[PDB]
Amino acid sequence: VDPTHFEKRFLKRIRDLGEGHFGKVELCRYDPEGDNTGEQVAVKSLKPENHIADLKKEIEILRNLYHENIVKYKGICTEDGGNGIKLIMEFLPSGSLKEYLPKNKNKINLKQQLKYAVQICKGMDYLGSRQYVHRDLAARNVLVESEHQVKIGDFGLTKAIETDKEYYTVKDDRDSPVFWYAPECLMQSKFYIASDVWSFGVTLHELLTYCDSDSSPMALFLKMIGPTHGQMTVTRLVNTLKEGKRLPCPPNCPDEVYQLMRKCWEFQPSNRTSFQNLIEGFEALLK
Ligand SMILES: CC(C)(C)c1nc2c3ccc(F)cc3c3c(=O)[nH]ccc3c2[nH]1
Repeated sequence: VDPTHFEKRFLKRIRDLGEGHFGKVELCRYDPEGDNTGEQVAVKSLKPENHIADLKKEIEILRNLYHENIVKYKGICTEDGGNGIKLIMEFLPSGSLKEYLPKNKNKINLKQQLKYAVQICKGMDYLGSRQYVHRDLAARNVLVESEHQVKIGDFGLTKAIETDKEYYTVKDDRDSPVFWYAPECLMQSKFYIASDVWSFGVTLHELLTYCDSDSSPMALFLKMIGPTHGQMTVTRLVNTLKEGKRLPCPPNCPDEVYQLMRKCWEFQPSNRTSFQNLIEGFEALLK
């Protein structure tokens, strides 16, 4: 036995938590002593037949990340007689913003929403400093530890930008969240830190609408471009963005917050605000 990894036989399965790109997430108690004093952990495994190499890249990323607003890497579980691996993380009981916010409209106010925005921007600024682009920043990937704390909670599409380079070129865009993507990503498959800033703008929009499904980026953008274009969808998205159309101001979102959102949605990546600038922008609105 390796005591530095998690033993499969002791990751006692409790509950399904959610499904990712290359893995599913389940709640387990790691209880190697057998006395139920072990902690609950979240465990990301490969789905029944997307690949092991992909999950291994996510493990490599998450080992390399340590931030208050990034889901905490705990370890790995290696599988016998096979290339199998599992990713072990801390358990964040309230799940994603996407499920949490609709249940807590009356509890979470604008000020708390702005604090989440700051926490997300801090996670992301850290992420960028490590030279990663997230490529999947949406409220469904922001996990809630508690009313007062959120963490970026999945890294399945995350890529490293080479030192001295400004973007990573994606060769495999097969499940990109196109309604969260900046024009350069849609048009050229180039992903800059400024591309994550764009996606944050969209994540912010979700937050302010409490992740109401009827006001989701997809639901709103499909209203602008028509729903039945299939393979022409991204073309129509690009057309609309070139025209300078953006998601509208959530109702009850103040203009000064909306103006920060808009700074994330400049067409040219270089014209967009930084995450550090967002952090300071939001903090100036917090008393
Ligand atoms: C679907 C996705 C891969 C983003 C994911 N969903 C969850 C999740 C959902 C509900 C919940 F109570 C906890 C989690 C959770 C968690 O607690 N830790 C790490 C990831 C993760 C997660 N990761």
